[PDB]
Amino acid sequence: PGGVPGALSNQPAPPN
Amino acid sequence: GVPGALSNQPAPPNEAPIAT
Amino acid sequence: GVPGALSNQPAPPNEAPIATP
Amino acid sequence: PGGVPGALSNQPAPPN
Amino acid sequence: LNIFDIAGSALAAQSKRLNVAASNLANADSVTGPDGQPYRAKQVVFQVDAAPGQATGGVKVASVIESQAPEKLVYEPGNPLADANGYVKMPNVDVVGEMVNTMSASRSYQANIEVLNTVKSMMLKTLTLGQ
Amino acid sequence: GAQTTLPSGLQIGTGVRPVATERLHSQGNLSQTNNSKDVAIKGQGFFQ
Amino acid sequence: DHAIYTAMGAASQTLNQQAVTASNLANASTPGFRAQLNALRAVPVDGLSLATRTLVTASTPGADMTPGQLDYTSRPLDVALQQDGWLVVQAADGAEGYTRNGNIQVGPTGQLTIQGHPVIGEGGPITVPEGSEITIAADGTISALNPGDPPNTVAPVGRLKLVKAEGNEVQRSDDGLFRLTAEAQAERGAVLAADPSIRIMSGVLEGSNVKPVEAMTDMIANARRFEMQMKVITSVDENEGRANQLLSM
Repeated sequence: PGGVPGALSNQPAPPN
Repeated sequence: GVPGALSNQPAPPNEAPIAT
Repeated sequence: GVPGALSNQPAPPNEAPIATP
Repeated sequence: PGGVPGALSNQPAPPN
Repeated sequence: LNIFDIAGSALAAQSKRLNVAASNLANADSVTGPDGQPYRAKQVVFQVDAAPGQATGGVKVASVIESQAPEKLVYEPGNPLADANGYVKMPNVDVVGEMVNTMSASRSYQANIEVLNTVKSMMLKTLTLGQ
Repeated sequence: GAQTTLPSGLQIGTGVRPVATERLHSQGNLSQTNNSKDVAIKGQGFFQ
Repeated sequence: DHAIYTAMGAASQTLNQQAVTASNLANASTPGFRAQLNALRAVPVDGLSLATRTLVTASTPGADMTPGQLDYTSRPLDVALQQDGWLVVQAADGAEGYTRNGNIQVGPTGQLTIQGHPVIGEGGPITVPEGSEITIAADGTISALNPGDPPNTVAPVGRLKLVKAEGNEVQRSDDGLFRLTAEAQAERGAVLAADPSIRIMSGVLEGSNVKPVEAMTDMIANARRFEMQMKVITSVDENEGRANQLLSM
């Protein structure tokens, strides 16, 4: 459901 | 509707793609 | 009259032109 | 009918 | 009790304006978006939100618009994004304007916070009436 | 704007860009080299 | 609360002036460049009660039209004009324009172009015979001699269209080519007649008129003004922060 809170989920990432 | 109103249907998921 | 009084009329629009019309 | 707040409406621009 | 709605709308509107200012500051030097178009600066539109007919009320953000201000042109012909004359469209973000917007939005945010605190205290004290 | 007073308007420039670097095709001086294989062109011409 | 905007405007417009100044200094070596003059104008807010708010806005009242120091390059196509003279060149949109850059180049087929703009004479754009030496007289008379032809065949070809127009009557276009203003167009016609009283020197190229003393003083003044406005802004912000405490009952 959720994921890493904060830094790792609030940056532009390549699709995967 | 209004940005802060109440609806019964979940908001569609938001994704940010690098390129379209 | 005095700034901060009560009047029944809205203030005129605040226009500030750059050149004389 | 208020317009844009802040920067855009506080810059001298010619009327249109 | 309507004052809670009014001040909450004010807080939401100022948060939106602050977010738009932060977005403008972040991408002042940005070149391209996900597509090939440049970053057009954003501005919120404030309106008076009076759902009933009593003229006045809180503030609401009707829309987010892209300023029609002209796009800055930089001469970079080796960039694939350049047009026929070799110019690239860089955003027209007003740095000083956006910093001033940040600070002014912060101050209005605090003023609305103080209003909410005061009226919450008054509404708590009115329940004591004669008891 | 619509015109005693200074004109209005603000036309900001964008910067400088080199357009073309030119060579001045004027005949140079002659230097003497006694070897029989060097020749010098007297005027507007190039060797192929 | 709005006094934090007034100062802000000044600061912002300060940056604008800086840009203009940079645009001048980037063109210190550009031939036939006319430095743009910058001027802040104050606009008062017309409203009820005291008008204790007067903002600034930057503007560019035309260009500085003092001719620059000449560059003596031994090229007969290079021309320098008498003060308040302009060469007429066809612009991009098939219309006339005025320039001071006298670096004339010859195309492969003999068209005279300045910075890719075909020069216009008394009969229109000039057609020079294929690969010929060009000599321009002191009034604009063009003599062509296919190098190697009898030197008594120095036949004239045409005459340049030299235009007299002061700096008040001319405005710059976005392509860098000067044109007539609307008032000057109404008072002096659309296309200006060639003035035979303008003297043109061949073999010299005119440089820019960017005065470095003015640029340095402008930078110093702009920096100081920016620091003053940022300070006003800090004072106003701190005052409002202290004043917001008045709402706590």
